[PDB]
Amino acid sequence: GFTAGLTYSQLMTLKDAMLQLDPNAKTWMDIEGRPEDPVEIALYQPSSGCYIHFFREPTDLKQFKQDAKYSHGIDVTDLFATQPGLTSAVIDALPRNMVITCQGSDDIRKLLESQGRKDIKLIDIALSKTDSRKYENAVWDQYKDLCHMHTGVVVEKKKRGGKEEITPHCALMDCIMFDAAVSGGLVLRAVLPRDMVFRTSTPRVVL
Ligand SMILES: [Zn+2]
Repeated sequence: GFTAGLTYSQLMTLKDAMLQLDPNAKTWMDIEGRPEDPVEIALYQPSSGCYIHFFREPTDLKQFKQDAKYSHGIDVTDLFATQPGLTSAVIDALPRNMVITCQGSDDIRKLLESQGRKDIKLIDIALSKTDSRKYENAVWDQYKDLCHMHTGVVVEKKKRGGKEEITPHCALMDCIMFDAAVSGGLVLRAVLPRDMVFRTSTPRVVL
């Protein structure tokens, strides 16, 4: 038995980082991509400002391209360097019986259950679409430097008329804006090291 993808030292570094979480603080979680094949993951604790944020290369390119066009605007080339096994290792390290808050619990439930974490309790805050996006503009304005990965034009599917571009959906900004909507208004600290979420790329001769 073992944790796939990460070597032991990486794993102990992650384990130590994860202990920066307050196990009882309100904790948001949000993902981009389907729960069976997620490409962006974020957890957020407003009280401390602690956030977990990382990415994953998709298994299904076809579905990913649809999601990029209509939801997240992420370019797969920026995902080539992601750390294999990171999603499983992070979720394994979440405190037992932790209470996690989300907007729509269905996808979060599926993802956690696929990791054998049925012990985690979910609160679906169930915001209207409109209510959930009240602080969208404000959040991107203040925190855009925390995520540069949404590079593609994202559009609304329309039956008629002109093209309509929309603001891309980011797991991290989602957490922040759903929390602002709940708290009636709007620093932050990264839990994970940058060299853990992305493997440093280096030159090679193709063999
Ligand atoms: Zn993002």
